[PDB]
Amino acid sequence: SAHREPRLVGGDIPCSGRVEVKHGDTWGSICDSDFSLEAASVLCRELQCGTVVSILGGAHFGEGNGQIWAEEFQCEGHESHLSLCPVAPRPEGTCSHSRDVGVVCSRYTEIRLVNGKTPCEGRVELKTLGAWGSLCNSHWDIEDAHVLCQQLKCGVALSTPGGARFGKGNGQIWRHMFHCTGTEQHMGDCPVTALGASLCPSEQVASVICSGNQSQTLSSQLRLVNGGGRCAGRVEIYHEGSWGTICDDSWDLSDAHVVCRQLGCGEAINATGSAHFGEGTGPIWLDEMKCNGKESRIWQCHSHGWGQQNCRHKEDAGVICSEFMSLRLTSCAGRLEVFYNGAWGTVGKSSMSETTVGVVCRQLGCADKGKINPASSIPMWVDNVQCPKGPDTLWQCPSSPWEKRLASPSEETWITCDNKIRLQEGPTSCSGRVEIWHGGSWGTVCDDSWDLDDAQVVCQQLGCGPALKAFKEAEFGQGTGPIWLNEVKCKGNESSLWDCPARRWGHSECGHKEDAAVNCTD
Amino acid sequence: SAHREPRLVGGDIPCSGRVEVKHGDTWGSICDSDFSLEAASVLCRELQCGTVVSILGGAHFGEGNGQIWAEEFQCEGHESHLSLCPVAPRPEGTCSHSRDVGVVCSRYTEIRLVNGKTPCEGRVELKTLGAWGSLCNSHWDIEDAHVLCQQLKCGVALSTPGGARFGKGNGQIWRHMFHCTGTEQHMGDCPVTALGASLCPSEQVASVICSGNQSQTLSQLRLVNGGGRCAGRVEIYHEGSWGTICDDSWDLSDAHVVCRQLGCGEAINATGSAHFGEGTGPIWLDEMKCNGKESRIWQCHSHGWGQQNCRHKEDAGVICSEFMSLRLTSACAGRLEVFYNGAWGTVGKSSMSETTVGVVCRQLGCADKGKINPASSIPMWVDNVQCPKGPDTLWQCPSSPWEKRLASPSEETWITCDNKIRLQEGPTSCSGRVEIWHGGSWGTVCDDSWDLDDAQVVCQQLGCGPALKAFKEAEFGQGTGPIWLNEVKCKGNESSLWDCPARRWGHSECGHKEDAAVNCTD
Amino acid sequence: SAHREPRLVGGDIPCSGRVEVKHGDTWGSICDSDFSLEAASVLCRELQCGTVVSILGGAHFGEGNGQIWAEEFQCEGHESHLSLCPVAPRCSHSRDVGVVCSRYTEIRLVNGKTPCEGRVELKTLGAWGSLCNSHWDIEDAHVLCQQLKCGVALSTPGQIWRHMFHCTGTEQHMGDCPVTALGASLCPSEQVASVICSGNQSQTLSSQLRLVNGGGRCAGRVEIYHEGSWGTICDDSWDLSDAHVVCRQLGCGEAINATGSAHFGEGTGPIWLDEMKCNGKESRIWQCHSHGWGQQNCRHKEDAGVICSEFMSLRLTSCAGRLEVFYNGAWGTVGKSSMSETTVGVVCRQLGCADKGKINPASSIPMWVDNVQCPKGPDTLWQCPSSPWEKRLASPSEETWITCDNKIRLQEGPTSCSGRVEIWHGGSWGTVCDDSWDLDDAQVVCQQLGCGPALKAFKEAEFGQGTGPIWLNEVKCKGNESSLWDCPARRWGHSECGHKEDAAVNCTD
Ligand SMILES: *[C@@H]1O[C@H](CO)[C@@H](O)[C@H](O)[C@H]1NC(C)=O
Ligand SMILES: *[C@@H]1O[C@H](CO)[C@@H](O)[C@H](O)[C@H]1NC(C)=O
Ligand SMILES: *[C@@H]1O[C@H](CO)[C@@H](O)[C@H](O)[C@H]1NC(C)=O
Ligand SMILES: *[C@@H]1O[C@H](CO)[C@@H](O)[C@H](O)[C@H]1NC(C)=O
Ligand SMILES: *[C@@H]1O[C@H](CO)[C@@H](O)[C@H](O)[C@H]1NC(C)=O
Ligand SMILES: *[C@@H]1O[C@H](CO)[C@@H](O)[C@H](O)[C@H]1NC(C)=O
Ligand SMILES: [Ca+2]
Ligand SMILES: [Ca+2]
Ligand SMILES: [Ca+2]
Ligand SMILES: [Ca+2]
Ligand SMILES: [Ca+2]
Ligand SMILES: [Ca+2]
Ligand SMILES: [Ca+2]
Ligand SMILES: [Ca+2]
Ligand SMILES: [Ca+2]
Ligand SMILES: [Ca+2]
Ligand SMILES: [Ca+2]
Ligand SMILES: [Ca+2]
Ligand SMILES: [Ca+2]
Ligand SMILES: [Ca+2]
Ligand SMILES: [Ca+2]
Ligand SMILES: [Ca+2]
Ligand SMILES: [Ca+2]
Repeated sequence: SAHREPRLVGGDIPCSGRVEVKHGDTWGSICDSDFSLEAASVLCRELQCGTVVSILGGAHFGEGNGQIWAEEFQCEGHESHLSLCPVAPRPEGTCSHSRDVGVVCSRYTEIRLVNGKTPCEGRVELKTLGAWGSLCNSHWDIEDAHVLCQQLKCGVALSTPGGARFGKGNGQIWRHMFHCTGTEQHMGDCPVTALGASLCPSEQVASVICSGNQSQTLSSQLRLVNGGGRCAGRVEIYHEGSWGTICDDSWDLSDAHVVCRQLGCGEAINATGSAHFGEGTGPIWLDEMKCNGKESRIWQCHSHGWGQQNCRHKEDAGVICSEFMSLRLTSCAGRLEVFYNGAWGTVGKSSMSETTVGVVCRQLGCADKGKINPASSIPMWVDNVQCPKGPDTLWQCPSSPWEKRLASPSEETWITCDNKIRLQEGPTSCSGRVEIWHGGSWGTVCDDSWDLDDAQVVCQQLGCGPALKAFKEAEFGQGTGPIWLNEVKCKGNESSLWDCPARRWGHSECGHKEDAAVNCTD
Repeated sequence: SAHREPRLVGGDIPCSGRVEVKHGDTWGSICDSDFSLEAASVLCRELQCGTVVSILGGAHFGEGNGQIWAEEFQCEGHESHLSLCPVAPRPEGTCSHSRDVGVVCSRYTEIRLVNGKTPCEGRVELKTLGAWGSLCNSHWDIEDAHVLCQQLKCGVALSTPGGARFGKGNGQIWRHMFHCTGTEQHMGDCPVTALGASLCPSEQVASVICSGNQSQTLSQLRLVNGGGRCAGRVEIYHEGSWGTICDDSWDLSDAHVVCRQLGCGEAINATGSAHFGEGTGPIWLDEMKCNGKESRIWQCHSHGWGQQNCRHKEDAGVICSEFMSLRLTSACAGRLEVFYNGAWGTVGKSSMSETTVGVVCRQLGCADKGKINPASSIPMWVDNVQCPKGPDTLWQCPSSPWEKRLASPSEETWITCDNKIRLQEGPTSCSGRVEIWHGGSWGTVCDDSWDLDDAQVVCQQLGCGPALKAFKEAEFGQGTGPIWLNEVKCKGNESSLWDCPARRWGHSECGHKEDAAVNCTD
Repeated sequence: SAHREPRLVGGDIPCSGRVEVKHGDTWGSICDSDFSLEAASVLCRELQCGTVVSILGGAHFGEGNGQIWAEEFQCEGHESHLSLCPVAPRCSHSRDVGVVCSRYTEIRLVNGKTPCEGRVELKTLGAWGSLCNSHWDIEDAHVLCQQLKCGVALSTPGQIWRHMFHCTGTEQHMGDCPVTALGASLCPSEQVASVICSGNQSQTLSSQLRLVNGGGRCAGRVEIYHEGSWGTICDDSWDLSDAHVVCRQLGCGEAINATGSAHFGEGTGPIWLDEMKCNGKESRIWQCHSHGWGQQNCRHKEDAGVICSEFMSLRLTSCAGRLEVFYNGAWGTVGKSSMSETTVGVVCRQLGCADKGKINPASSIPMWVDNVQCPKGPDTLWQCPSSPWEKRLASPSEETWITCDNKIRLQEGPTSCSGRVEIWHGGSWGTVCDDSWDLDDAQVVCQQLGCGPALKAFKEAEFGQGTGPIWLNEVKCKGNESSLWDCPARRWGHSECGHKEDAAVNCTD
């Protein structure tokens, strides 16, 4: 089990850091060319860190002091430990410490229990932005308490005592709204939403009293599907052990209100129909929902009965709730716009750190970093957004509460995301190995079917001049992270490498020794 | 079997009338908005009435007294009885008795045996036009007698005695020419031709004597895809399959025998090279050297029972003298022209009732009714055409014998068929639910992708000006019959709804709750 | 055994001749239609003549006086004798059958104090000659001693035949050994091949690298053997030194290409070696500096193959065009001088398109080989003795242009592209049975013949009875096959069709 024991060091959040693997007894770094997405997934799984968010090569969390291992992990991605992974050691030189690999996993939450008589109950205390703080009890349900107790290994939660029972706590209140269903064993797996979360009374601090028996386990259904979020999508209901849809007959805002308040998504904005979020694959359970908009559950409405319908899947009902938040850039480059409460709105530029811009760019899936620009008219929704390290979406980023207020264009935020594609380890900026950003991490392109047309499309994507050479076999050096593309069958005139046909987004049989490079004109 | 026992009432012909289905023990009608073509087909099949001809909603056969059932028959179409179909009842009332559904089935013949000691023997009598007439043996073969006996549940026939053995006949003599093959169960399944049939001797009347034993049971050749009974690809049946001729050395002499076998007289054209389509099925007849005098296709110098050596693209077809075709010349408004004996000619206007014009319009497939117009150079074949109820083709209609003669311009038949498209349940004639006529019954257009281009096409096809609003989800009520069109992708400039791309003429997953509608300028 | 005792007579080379199966006491020929590929294979095996090369019909080796047998041999193929095969008793002497087996070598020992010892002599082109020891290794001596029933070899001390025998030592006969005599260099008169065999028949030999999917002997993906499984070599740092090592190890001269990226197809086996650091001087590939057995970070998409100096390929460039031979990594022409009809037939058959061809005048590329003299029996040009390889410039007058008759043909037809369909396979002109012979089959046949689309697909022997055997029946052509050989059907025998069921085609004029 300690054959290749991984660990994360150099990170300021629990499940991110420079990857160090212990070969028996010596802790040593890993070059980013020897650590694929599958190996990072195995590393995050073994450390109980959840799913891999990003592979950060080039010593993102600082260079390690010691020795660099020369083994390329050929993990299949389903392994439980890094010891079970097959590796391909190389006798020759390995790498430089300026290219150590770092991995960001998804369990960054760092929530604990403080000021309790028995070690595992008390005031819930959360750490974001480098400072501990009390969580608000407005959205601290018993399911969140159950997940927290399971994470701290004390079984289930007895109660969430409201008020300052365990103490108000010396610090500020964190407004994060954990949306745990109770079925997950870590608060980092829960969908948390801290953007614009409403202010909290000082004395309304969340707490929890766990059962304390580890052997004690939780014992026992509506969901929204294909909505591009959490509070929108096709209304899917569960009955007779099957996920079924609701026909959009007489499906109005009252029905949407009921399903949105049942899911904890606030009121509703749209009661969509005609399969707005895609046709479902399952029996239609309800046909004519006659909810008054006041009851707390959808099944307790005046429907036609389970399975009693005259509808098809082409008209499955779906909803868009008030708590449905969306993000976009309009002119990636343009004005940052957040879609909350059914209305698009700009984001305040105040306290917009580099981390927040990077989070926005990663969320939009077009860069790892970005920069704020002056304006090149809609009101401002949120302001003072402060993204910590670890969230790949803006909605987990604490900020001032939502306020529908008018904003001058000067103090809104315009950001230009960095290039999707970069050239690394080259003498100039127009030559080197092709790197592309997708899926949270920088990756490479393999040299299979890497002719000069692919070099042409890469050069015209970076803005460089015409392509000169399309190198193969990692001429400029082995790359970082996963191999996103191989067999790119470009015609040489595409607007970007993404439109070019290829075996896309991982699963390429190529290694990092076959990294594709280009030589553009200065 | 009595759970849903259908019956047809209010019809002058045997196999048509208002649809009444016994829901256990109470007789009640069915609304026309919850009776598709599959349910009508099951109804016709169960009642031993052949295939369904047309679904006539709106109390075509009369107002049904009693109760209306709100059960939407979800019949697949192949059920033996209506009791075996899925049922999707709705709690609310469906419609009034003014929208009772009616169904016309194929077996309208009403043929019987009269003036016999035993019920399985006597003079053949037939009922068309409300008159019990005595069929005569001009074309009454032994296959017709066998089918008549089998229909009457009397096993097989013995002989067809000539003269007035069972009586001359108390009334007038029908000239119908049944072309039974001896295998179909009912005389209504036989292809009958009574148009222009030759005058028949008064003392020669068809009579049949059967075996009288229900246990008795009987122990081929056909023309396919020719637009009639006496044209199309020649098909020979043996070894349980139907096969076509290779066309090689397929002369008019080889066509004379195949035409005289079916009773279609002499042969006009001996076609080939898939002239009537690509005939799927093994080819087992090649190098036909028929001399013409013989009366069987298999009696020729056949190369062998399976010496295919050919392709379905070289399939043999024939055109016979008794092949009949109909058209309107001036789309489907103009002079009535009938194609007999290889020439086109007019049709006499004398005794041309509304039923005959409706039959012509249905057969040409462009309306359910029509109207006689004044004249607005070819001879006249047939005159005094009298269509009864039940036939959808003009060739099953008794008429004066084919008399090639010159006729004045003031006595032929000019008809203008009704519009293929209509708007129902609207305040004005240019607003309401769009209904189209196809396949014998008035269906509706579903609302899937029913935009204003569709409404523009419909409004310009009706006859009035531009559209105002293309309605959705049965704004003016659920329509009658099937749903012919859905997902109509009109460009907005098509002259008629039939030019727009669509999922046309059935197999549409829509329901009558999704009936498209329009609003046109008055 | 003597129930059906076969023999080959009327052949110049040892293991070829007209088939004459003996019915106990009387020898009698066989009609060409009553003898299939499996029967010929069993015949070749029984007479210790190795595998069958071709079945020659129409009295290729003359007509044998006697009684022709009407029996039909339903040999499965693996029978050790013609007696053991099932027989189906029920022709003319002009249709007698002959077979050419693969052990045509006729190599012997002369001038020795013992019958199992002496100088090696070989007989090709009808003249006994002294094979010499330019490439006479100890494996060839072992194979010769085993063939002569002399045990194993001990040491190797008319005109001179320059044949190169590439025996591995495990071959029971010289005909089984791969032999290359095309363009072999001259050889000193005093330097000839000899062998002293042990003379102990009870004595036996005792105990790998290979190239596969190369279309020859000295090219293809490098397969190395380890731990009981044949594995590949990754092409990482697989430069020309590694190819030199694996080519000189296999006796294939120097190397022209060290191919990678699975040029000769992706192997199916564990990649054994990854980073070959051969200096080009060691005699074995495993003696190179590598990452070690099994240590590799490669896939099968990058298997390492080579193309060696002795790799030879044959092509015709316009199956008609100038004859070209690919030796030493460079394509080149073949000399027209002394181009006998046998050599043209061998060339046409090796191109896989005929059994005969006509020498034609030309309608630049330097010349490799000249004075090529193919004997009877080889089916490849590489085994035909000739003048040595020489890189020289030639005018198109002395170049070789050959127009071979393609395997598909139509015969007894009013036009060129009408008649019964006949194919060529195994040295005999067969006919296709009209089982499921539809217009798709005729389309394929007409497209292969090079004329317009088919008009009719006749049956029932429309254009007369075909000669020879029947190779094809129940051909399921889809109408778009380039050649009739790509159509999925039971091919080259195992057909009960008679000549009355010969298929025919009618194409456009
Ligand atoms: C939601 O409703 C608003 C207000 O009626 C409308 O503007 C918007 O287009 C709707 N969006 C969807 C997806 O239905
Ligand atoms: C890229 O092209 C430039 C322009 O010819 C050349 O000077 C440079 O050496 C090239 N780089 C490589 C790595 O070949
Ligand atoms: C049929 O034959 C007649 C002549 O008898 C000719 O006028 C007509 O065009 C023919 N029609 C076809 C379809 O061959
Ligand atoms: C059609 O449109 C006009 C004008 O918009 C409206 O007055 C009329 O009521 C509409 N027709 C129907 C049936 O509603
Ligand atoms: C072999 O090497 C020569 C030398 O450049 C080259 O021209 C040829 O294309 C190569 N062939 C293969 C199959 O690699
Ligand atoms: C080939 O077909 C054409 C037309 O189908 C015919 O005229 C010709 O005689 C045929 N050739 C034969 C049968 O050899
Ligand atoms: Ca919560
Ligand atoms: Ca609906
Ligand atoms: Ca509702
Ligand atoms: Ca409904
Ligand atoms: Ca590669
Ligand atoms: Ca490419
Ligand atoms: Ca009849
Ligand atoms: Ca034929
Ligand atoms: Ca023909
Ligand atoms: Ca004929
Ligand atoms: Ca719809
Ligand atoms: Ca449309
Ligand atoms: Ca040798
Ligand atoms: Ca490689
Ligand atoms: Ca090397
Ligand atoms: Ca390697
Ligand atoms: Ca075929």
